[PDB]
Amino acid sequence: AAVSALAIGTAGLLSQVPVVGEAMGGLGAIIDALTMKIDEDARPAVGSF
Amino acid sequence: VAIRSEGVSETQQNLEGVENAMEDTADSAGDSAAELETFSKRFKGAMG
Repeated sequence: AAVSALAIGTAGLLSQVPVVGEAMGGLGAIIDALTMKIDEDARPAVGSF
Repeated sequence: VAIRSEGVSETQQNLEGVENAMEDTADSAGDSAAELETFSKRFKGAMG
């Protein structure tokens, strides 16, 4: 009972938390395009030079 | 004189000997059950 409970505990959490690394990784990576567009607005200032 | 009683009164013991040896065979055969559930109820630890 207890070793199967431990086993299920580790199985349920490893199929969770580090897979759920997609949260920090995803919403971290998505900083890319939504910082990036400072470039698409950089060109308008060059147009204002 | 006790020529008859000595020969018969041992067999009444031998009877109980047969029965108690039978009980021994039954109780010892019970050893084949002793850890049986004891392994199978643990074994879902393997599957987990």
